[PDB]
Amino acid sequence: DVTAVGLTEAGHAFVPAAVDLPDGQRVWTGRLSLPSYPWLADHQVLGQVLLPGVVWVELALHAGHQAGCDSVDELTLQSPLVLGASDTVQVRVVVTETEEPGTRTVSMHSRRDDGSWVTHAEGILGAGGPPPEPLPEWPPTGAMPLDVEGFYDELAAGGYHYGPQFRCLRRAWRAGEDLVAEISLPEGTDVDAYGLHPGLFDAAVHSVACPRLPFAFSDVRLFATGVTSLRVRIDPQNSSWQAWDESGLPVLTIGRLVLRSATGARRQ
Amino acid sequence: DVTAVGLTEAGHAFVPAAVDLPDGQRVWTGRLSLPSYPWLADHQVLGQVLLPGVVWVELALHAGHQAGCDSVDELTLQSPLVLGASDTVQVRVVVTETEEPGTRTVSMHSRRDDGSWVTHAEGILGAGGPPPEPLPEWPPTGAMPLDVEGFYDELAAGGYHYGPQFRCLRRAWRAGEDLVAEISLPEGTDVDAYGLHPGLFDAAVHSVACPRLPFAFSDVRLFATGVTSLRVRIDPQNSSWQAWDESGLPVLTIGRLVLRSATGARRQ
Repeated sequence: DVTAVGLTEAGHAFVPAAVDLPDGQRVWTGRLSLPSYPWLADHQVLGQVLLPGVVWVELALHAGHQAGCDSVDELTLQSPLVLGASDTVQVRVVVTETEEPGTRTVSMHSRRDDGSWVTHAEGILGAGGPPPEPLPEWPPTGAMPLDVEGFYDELAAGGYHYGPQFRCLRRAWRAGEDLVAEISLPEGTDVDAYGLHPGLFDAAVHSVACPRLPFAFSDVRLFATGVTSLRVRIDPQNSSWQAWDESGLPVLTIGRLVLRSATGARRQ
Repeated sequence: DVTAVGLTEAGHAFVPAAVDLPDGQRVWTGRLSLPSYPWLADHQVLGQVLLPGVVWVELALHAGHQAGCDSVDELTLQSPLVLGASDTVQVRVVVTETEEPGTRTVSMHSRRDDGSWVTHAEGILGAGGPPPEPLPEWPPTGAMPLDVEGFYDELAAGGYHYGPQFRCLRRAWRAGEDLVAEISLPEGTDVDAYGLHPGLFDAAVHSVACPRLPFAFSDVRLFATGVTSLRVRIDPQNSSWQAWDESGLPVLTIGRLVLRSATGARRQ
């Protein structure tokens, strides 16, 4: 119970404590390791366990909401975080007020014991945004069912080995020039301490493949927490995402997402 | 156990946790209240429970030692901290690296729930200092015993009501132009989680009265922890302190100390 040491319970699985500072700064803190979250081993690229980049967006959405900034105006990923089998890593989310109210900087960092701080993401938290649009029918129509059989075996062949907690893609269609998909977590996935569980958040992004890593995010908003199943619409003409729950209520919008390509401890 | 939230156990009663930050900053954090440390009610000035100013020096000595800076080059007190009967207060000690190694800034802050941050002290942590001198005989000789009967009743009459944990002065002599004193904690005082227990630290300073508050500290060094009884020598020609334990081993030096005179919640 962190209030006994003058901190605030922060209500997130990855950053359970928050440290208000006289800076106008607020810092969310946690410890990441595979024994604490074994399902993190289900995100392995080229034999390395990497923290999914969408984890840093999820943390920004959580910190920004707690700070009054319901929008991730901008988040840019930098160095990846590789989790060894033995590794334990301190994590920080640092939110800093600016000279313009309603706009705050955010940065994400980690540190291993015998090591220095590493910056994993930097960005800007903002107020509000465009309202989401409704889901008038599902699936969209004139939409052709796509064969997603062995979709994950295909990704594995290109080096992206998605484990049980990340194999969330269930059905997909081509809808005009857009991609639409049903994506859902395995049954019994605990999502209480997340805004959007990383495995479902990641499958929302990696479904664009019907094998790359997210790089830069613009205008991300989360409208609902605790969602375990999504209906997703992806538009590559400005690489944007909309997600609704099974009843069509809005869950997530990404105004723009740009991807990128491929150090680290040794495997096994 | 704060390591589970990515922090460090800091080993001090008032600041049990430390937050390393990528700033090069390190922050010690705690919660202060009279139910957690009821002996803090034993330091009451003009009816107000004030945190003794020497608490901020003790915290600086603890943080500086953990950061490699064995000297409080400089600490200047600002706003006092008044503890209400009901009050709970978050405290921070913020240590920041500078452009000159071996020298770091330190600042002390508090915040009540419905309130803003308040700065209680600012200063500079440094490396090393002058070595302490030995204690060749005790008491010093040609030293005349001073009557310290009702010393605390006298202080009370001027508004300084020292309670059991702070009534540590036992014997005093005039030694030439210097003051020397034996000062010790009540039996059974737990000092495990302090460098120098605040009640004994404060009695070292307030013994100068054979009724004022500390203001500015220069060149403070703590040579030993866990001491419960002190032999003290005060020199008003540069308002300096030396303290040894009962066996003459060095405990504390204050290179220079300047005092000062007299908001707050309502008593009772």
